[PDB]
Order: sequence, then structure tokens, then C-alpha cells
Amino acid sequence: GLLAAERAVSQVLDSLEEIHALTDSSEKDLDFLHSVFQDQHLHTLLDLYDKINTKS
Amino acid sequence: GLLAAERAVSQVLDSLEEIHALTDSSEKDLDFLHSVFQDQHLHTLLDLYDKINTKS
Amino acid sequence: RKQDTQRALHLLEEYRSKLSQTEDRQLRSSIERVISIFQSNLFQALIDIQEFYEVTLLDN
Amino acid sequence: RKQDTQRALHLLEEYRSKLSQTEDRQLRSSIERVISIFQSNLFQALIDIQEFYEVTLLDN
Repeated sequence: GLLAAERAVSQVLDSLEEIHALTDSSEKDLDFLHSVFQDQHLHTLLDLYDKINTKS
Repeated sequence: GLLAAERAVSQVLDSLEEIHALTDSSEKDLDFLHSVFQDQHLHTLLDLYDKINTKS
Repeated sequence: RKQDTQRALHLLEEYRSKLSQTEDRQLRSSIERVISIFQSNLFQALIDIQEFYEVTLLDN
Repeated sequence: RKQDTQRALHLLEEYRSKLSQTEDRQLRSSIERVISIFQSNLFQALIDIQEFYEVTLLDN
């Protein structure tokens, strides 16, 4: 629950464009999500997410 | 849960000495707790405690 | 970021639905990861905190 | 602080027990708040965060 917080975000991050490849979602939308995942503070959100969720 | 996290701490913080008055807990122990309650970071744990607990 | 997160995890959800079922099953699992972790009860918790709680990480 | 929080909330618990039953019932309730909020499953978690997560407050 702490690995995917970055692994999932980073893995899906690189897949985003691959998705557009076989989905035709929206290159523009893809970029938006890249930022949604690129956010440094975000990595802190998922890190703390499992940190508290796991300690509890 | 957000109020008492700080409000409650202040109640016992003021009555602490009153407690020693009618408990004999010893001002020494009271002083230690005053510090345990004086800390600023604590209010962060208290404020955050209610934040997530009241976030749902 | 709260609105960007829901729009991100939401987009990913639709993406996985139209992603897998071809040759990206595992990748599908990846998307749902971001979906659950995003919409998670705890996740929304730290995001709300960020409103005025700059988490200055230093060792983690 | 974790050791001070437990010893604090622990002391308070014993204090309230020996506090009320005289003329400070309400005060007992106050101490209790500090205890529950202290030993709270969430509170302790946050205390751990302090390890390396300088939470800067702006709306304090």
C-alpha cells in the first residue's frame, strides 16, 4: 500500500502515453495526468497515505 | 475531536496545578506535562489528528 | 490538486476500462492502483491537510 | 515526544481518577479528552510523522 503510491503512479505515468496509443483517450488529458503525478508534494501524499494507514 | 485536541489540552493545562492541589500529583510531574502540552508541534499532531479523523 | 486528483484517478479509471482487454491487463492493474490510492479515504485525508500543512520531508 | 505523550496521557489518566470524585467532575472530562486524543490510534500515527515530516502550519 506504499509501493504503488509511487510504483503505481510512476508505472501508470509512463503507460499514460501507451494508453493513448491503444485507447485514443487524449494526449492533452494524458499530459494533465502527468502533472497530476509529477507533483512532488503528491509523492508526499501517497507516502503519508500508507504511513498513517499502515501504522493505524 | 478538533476542538479538544487543543481545547482539552488547554483545560488540563490550566487545571493541572489545581489537580496537584487536590491530588498531590506533584508540581514536578505537572511541569513535565505542561511541556508535553506546551509543545507547538503537538498542536500539529492534535490538529492533524482531527483533520484526518474528521476527513473521511 | 484535490480536483486534479479526482480528475486524474477518474480519467485513469476510464482509461483502464478502455486500456486492457487487448494487451495491457497488468497495466490495467496499474491504473486501478492509482485509482484506489487516489480515491482512498486516507489519501483525501493528507490532501486536505496540505491545505495549510506543508509537510517538509527530511529523511523518509 | 512519544514517550512524553504516553507518560503525559498516562499521568493524566491517573490524575483524573484521583482528581474528580470530589469537586472537579467537569475537569475530569477535560483530562479524559487529553487521554483519548492522546492514545487515539490516529494521534499516535501523527506523532510518528514528526520523525521526518516538518508539518508547517499556515492556517494555525
